[PDB]
Amino acid sequence: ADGVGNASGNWHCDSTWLGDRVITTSTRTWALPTYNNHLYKQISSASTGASNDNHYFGYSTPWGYFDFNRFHCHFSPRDWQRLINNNWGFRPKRLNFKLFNIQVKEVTTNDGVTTIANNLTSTVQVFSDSEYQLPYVLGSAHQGCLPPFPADVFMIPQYGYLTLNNGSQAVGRSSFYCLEYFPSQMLRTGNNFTFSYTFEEVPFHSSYAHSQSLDRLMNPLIDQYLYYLNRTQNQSGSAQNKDLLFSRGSPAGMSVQPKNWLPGPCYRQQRVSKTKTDNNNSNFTWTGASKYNLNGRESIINPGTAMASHKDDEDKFFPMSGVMIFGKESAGASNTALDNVMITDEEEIKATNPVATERFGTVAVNFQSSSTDPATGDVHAMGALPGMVWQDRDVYLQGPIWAKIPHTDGHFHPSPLMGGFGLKNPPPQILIKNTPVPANPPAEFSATKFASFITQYSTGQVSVEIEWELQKENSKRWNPEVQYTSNYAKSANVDFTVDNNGLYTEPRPIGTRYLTRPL
Amino acid sequence: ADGVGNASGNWHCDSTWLGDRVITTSTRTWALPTYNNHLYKQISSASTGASNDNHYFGYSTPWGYFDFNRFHCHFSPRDWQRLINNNWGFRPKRLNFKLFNIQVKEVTTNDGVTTIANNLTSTVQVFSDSEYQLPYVLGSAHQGCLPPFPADVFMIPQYGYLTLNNGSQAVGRSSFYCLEYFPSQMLRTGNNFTFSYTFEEVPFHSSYAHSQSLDRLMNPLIDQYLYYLNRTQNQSGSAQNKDLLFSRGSPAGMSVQPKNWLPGPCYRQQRVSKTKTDNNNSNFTWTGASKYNLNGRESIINPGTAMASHKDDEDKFFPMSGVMIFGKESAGASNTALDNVMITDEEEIKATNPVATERFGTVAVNFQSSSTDPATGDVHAMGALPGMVWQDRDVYLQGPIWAKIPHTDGHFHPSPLMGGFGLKNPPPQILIKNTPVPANPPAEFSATKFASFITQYSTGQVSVEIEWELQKENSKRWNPEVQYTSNYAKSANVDFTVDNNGLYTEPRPIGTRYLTRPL
Amino acid sequence: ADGVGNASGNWHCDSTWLGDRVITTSTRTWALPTYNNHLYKQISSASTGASNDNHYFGYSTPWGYFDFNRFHCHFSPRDWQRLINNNWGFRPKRLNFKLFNIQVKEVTTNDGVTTIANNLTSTVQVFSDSEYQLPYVLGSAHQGCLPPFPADVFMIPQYGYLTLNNGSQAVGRSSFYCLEYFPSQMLRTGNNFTFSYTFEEVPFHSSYAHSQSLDRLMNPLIDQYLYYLNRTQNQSGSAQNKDLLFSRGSPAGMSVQPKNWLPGPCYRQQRVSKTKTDNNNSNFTWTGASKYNLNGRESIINPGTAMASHKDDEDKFFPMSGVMIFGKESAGASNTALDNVMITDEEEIKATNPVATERFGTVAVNFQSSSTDPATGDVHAMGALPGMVWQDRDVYLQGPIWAKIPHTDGHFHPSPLMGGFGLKNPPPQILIKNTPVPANPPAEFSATKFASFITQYSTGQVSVEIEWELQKENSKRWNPEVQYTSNYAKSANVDFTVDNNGLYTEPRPIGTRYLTRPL
Repeated sequence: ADGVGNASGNWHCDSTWLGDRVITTSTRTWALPTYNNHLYKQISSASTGASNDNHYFGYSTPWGYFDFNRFHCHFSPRDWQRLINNNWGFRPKRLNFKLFNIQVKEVTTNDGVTTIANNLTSTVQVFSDSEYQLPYVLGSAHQGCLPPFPADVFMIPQYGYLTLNNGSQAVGRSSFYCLEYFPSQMLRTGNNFTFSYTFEEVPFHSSYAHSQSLDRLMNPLIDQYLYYLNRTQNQSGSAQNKDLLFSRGSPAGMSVQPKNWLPGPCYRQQRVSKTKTDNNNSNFTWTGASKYNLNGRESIINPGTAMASHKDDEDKFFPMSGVMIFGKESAGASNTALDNVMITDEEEIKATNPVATERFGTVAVNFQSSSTDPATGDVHAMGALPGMVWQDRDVYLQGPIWAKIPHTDGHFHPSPLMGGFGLKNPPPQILIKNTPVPANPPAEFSATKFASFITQYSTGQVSVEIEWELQKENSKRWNPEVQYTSNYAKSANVDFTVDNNGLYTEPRPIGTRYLTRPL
Repeated sequence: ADGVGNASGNWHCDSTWLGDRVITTSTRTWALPTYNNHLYKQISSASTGASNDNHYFGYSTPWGYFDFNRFHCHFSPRDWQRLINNNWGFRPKRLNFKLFNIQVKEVTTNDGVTTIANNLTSTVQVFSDSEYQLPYVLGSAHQGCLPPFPADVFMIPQYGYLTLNNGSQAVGRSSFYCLEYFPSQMLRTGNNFTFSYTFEEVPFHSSYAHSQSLDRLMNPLIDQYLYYLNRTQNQSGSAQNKDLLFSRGSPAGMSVQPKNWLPGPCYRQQRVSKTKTDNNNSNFTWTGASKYNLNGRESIINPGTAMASHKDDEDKFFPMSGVMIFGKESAGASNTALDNVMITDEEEIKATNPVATERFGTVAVNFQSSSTDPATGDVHAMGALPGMVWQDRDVYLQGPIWAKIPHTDGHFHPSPLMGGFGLKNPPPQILIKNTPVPANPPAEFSATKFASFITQYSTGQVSVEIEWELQKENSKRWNPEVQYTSNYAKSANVDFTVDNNGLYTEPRPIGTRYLTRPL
Repeated sequence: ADGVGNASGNWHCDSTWLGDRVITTSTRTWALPTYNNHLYKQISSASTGASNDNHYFGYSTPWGYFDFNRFHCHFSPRDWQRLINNNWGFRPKRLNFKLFNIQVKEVTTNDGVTTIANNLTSTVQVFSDSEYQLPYVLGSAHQGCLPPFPADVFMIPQYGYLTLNNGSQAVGRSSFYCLEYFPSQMLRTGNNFTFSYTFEEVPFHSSYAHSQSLDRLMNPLIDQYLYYLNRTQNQSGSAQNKDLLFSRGSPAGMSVQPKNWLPGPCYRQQRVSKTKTDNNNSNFTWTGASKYNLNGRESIINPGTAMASHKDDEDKFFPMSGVMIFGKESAGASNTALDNVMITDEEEIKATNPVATERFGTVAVNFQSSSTDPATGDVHAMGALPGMVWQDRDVYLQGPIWAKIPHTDGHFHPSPLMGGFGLKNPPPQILIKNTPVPANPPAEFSATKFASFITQYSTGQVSVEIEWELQKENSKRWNPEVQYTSNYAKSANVDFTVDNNGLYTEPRPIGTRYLTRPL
């Protein structure tokens, strides 16, 4: 508790590298409006003309929420470079969150003159949902996270959620949540808020590419002792006669050579070229999409199973729904051109992972015999097989960090498909609201609910501190690695900087996979 | 004591279920106007054209008061479900009350421009009447309680009271009370108010229905050893001759079988159908009403004696003044249609209790003989008889909790007829007022009372914490119980939720009686 | 635990009088059949042609139960004489119950030859319902109690119960109980069963009559200082003129003399003569009955409110449903003659209690004036008034001892109307069943329930020990009391004895009220 004239916190944006730990700290200044005029609202797809696939039922809330779940909320571009060039992995360890220097301001409008003044006795309400009792809205990759650039002031997003829906209607099993029915701390201008959080144990994200591929793991100099069936008919000179001929795995035959392992799972997606003229002329984004069917309602699979974006020298192709796509600062919200988006490239994992736009392989579909020819078929979707190995999708400086693992009877490899760390108990949602301040009530009692309030909003600073654990690179590789680097040549701007108007931009996605490891 | 910039309390709305206890906590935000321009006023029915039955004399007060006496002030609908499905009873134990985050605001009007500003040095006055020295206005089911929905802001009702009246005049025995003549705490914006209260020992409210009825308590398989007079004339074949014939109680005769107990008291009320066309065409609500006569002044008995609302398969009928009726949010104040009200149904107690619209029974009114026929008459009102047992009226989620037992020489079963817990020493009245702030006085002294004040009002948060004791269900019943449930089918809205405009509604009354017990 | 050849208990029938305590002990030999072929059965009034007043729904059970609730189960006639001649009151204190010397016997029938043999390995199951979790069937005055005469062997009655019914159907709130879903002790022929019970604190039953009446409590020698209005018109000689004349209460005026107390409650019943020729010629037992209305279903009130059976020298009259009637051993079950029943006489309580067949009194029904004559009306049913005093119904040697007070929100004077001690926690029901013994199963498995059993039954001894507390007679009365006595004259039989065929009979009811007390 502080008075009116004492600051309740200090600005801390820093990055500290010690041993196998790096600690990031970021401070931003925020602004919180009143949402929904202090009301909870039933929201629905009703009377929107929505397709069956787009129906929803839910509620909008008066509350806002803090979202720091993206990597540029924490690492600067230089810091991200230090991470990805020097480290085979990393994971989050613990978390510290602070709200301070609260200012609540009332807004008065007379004629066209808006006047803003301090309201020193008003409060804001803050609580974290530590027991995960609310619908968890983080991890859907929503905008409204802390800005990448520390000098930018950001608006706090409005909290809302969805429940079970049949069309645009609800079901008796649908849940409604009042956030005023949790406890929350109330803060005047001298108060501050804090809590800490510990990440559970998670695997290090793999920041590296394999320097080998699954099918190349053999000694190139040595034969095997295993035999395979090489030929079902002998050549002779006269005519082809049925025969059974066997060869042992040799270096000339690496493709037919027996192996211990299989590539990872595959769900095939449509291939689309970054050159317009190569693609079919039609709108196939929905009709040609890889989709799943849930309760008679289709949803595009995206980004889907972790798969290589393209094979060698096909770099102009990308999976239609299968890659993370970031917008530039010049991108519009809908139907923006290719030059305004940044399409990530998952190419590093083609060592262990199927290419996203190709079949997993071929299977025998029949019994051959002297009468009937052997037939095969393509496998476009392949589930887990014993012996499969795969890499998870890479993360990105502007991509998400964690997702909440759904609470369910069963999981298979619960790594979030957009990338990052799947968490049973993720960092909790932090909810904030301006406390309603009634206007002058009438002189005689009325039992009707107050609709009349003093217009106000709030602003302050927020700090997030995350400790990260590093996995060091042990390699015996003789030759130099690939590194992320900035271009040394001259240019009009510097990457990851403001322009002459003050607009901070991010030139490109930066993944984590540069250093190499044997497979 | 806190400064201007420090919050004096935190938001707490919660429900905690531990063992046989549940603790409810609710926080609301309130607004307090100035009432009566800081004046006490004699109020009366004079010059209102009131009927003799409606005359009154009393006083209106500058003070407001807090009323939390309803069950939805405390239990959420889900919490109410947990209570009524799992428990045979419950009672209040202790109470905690807090006022905090006080803001006093002054209102200035120039032309049509209303300006609101903080007045940091103004106070509000608060006291609880712990010794019950004021007329106790709680327990009359007045509106102005804490809203059911925690996000709603409510206006504080004005305190007033009545005293003895002869017509519209007073009597020398009538009392006037100045509330400034109690001690009270004065609160600036940094101050807060609290007190705690302990409920006295009261019976658990019975939340259950009997799985037996009084007249069915016998073994259906076995005869009695008691005889009753079965016939006063023998059949023979020729003609009816006077005779005295006796039978012992058997299973075929359960209605004539001797018993130990009587149904509870009865005061009959007029039956009215929920279908208009069944009712008589006339306005009988006053002329056909069950009424009591007090000092030459009639008052409708309502809801009156606890009685079953209807008998089997008569559900369309209800006692005219004999049921609790709640309004929907669409109900007007006067002469609203049936679809805007919710009529409770007391049907569960027909096991031990007379039906409200029927006679208690029949009595012999004469001496029979060979000359004179035996005559009976109907008993429409029956007072307490030794051997009577009865159930009290049920409570409801939106109904009242307690009433103050009048302080009198005698009582009979002092359970409040609207339902809930009769208390000798109820939760005290909590009175609040904005302290008058004179405007600029004249430059020369005048002994005349100030009529000129700075217009202001106040707002803050209020917390109520009640600990409830639970009585667990011990049943050996084999088959499943009736439970309160929400409908599983789809619908446009969810019960007990806000709509798309933010309006919270309660779809229906919810009583407590679901689980069963043997009689 | 005993073997086959050792007795598990001894015969104890005794009565011990020590100080203010008397301890009764009674042993009987019992026989338990298999009921319902080991089945639970839904039972109903359906397809019985029952009147609406007689409908029921319930279950019959395979179990039997022990019922000792009658006074001759405990006191011999001589012991009952000692009690009622020497004591102003008495109440039960504690209880001891034992089952022992169990013999289970299997019955085999070939042709017309029934053969009975010991089955040494069969069991019986016994449990007491201590938590009152079953419908309590004791206290309905059912036959099947221990016989009055210790040498008589009695059959154990079948347990059954009723639940809520709408007509002959059930309601979702109706309860079904499986008695195999309680724990129970299993007893082979060497095992025995016991438990003890403590009565709660209850008032002494009043065994005495008042030697005064309420209206005679004054000093016959002395005037009062209170005045009453004696005459509203003066006599003069010429004509009757309006006047107000007042007299003070004197001994000549005992009827008009102010008093402190009122007689007890009254619910009037029809008067019927023990001489046929006096009664009306019609069957009025149902149509002229005092009845209560419960859930649209009529039940005769019987015996009803405790009231004097007749006034002075009207002994030939009795209340139609208002007295306890016992059958002689020669009585049939239905429509037996007056000479086969024994009608009790409640005459002793006419000191404080209204006569059952007469009005409670008269009330003013109007406002008199010079124009309109004063009018009165008869009060045939009167509930509790402040200042009423009354006596409870007397008990009888062959009448019931206790009843279970229904578990309800409210009671008024919860004394059982058939007489005896109302108990919140009565002596528990003791349930007994022969354990099913399958016959030879088929040689191939079937999942169908066994319908085929070895026919058997059981027999043993039961002991009940009750300690009674006595209230001694303190009287200063000079002259001899009325006493219960046997007739000294010669006769063909002795009262309360067996006849030459071995049949034990009880000549008459014996109440408790002989000694006197001032009022």
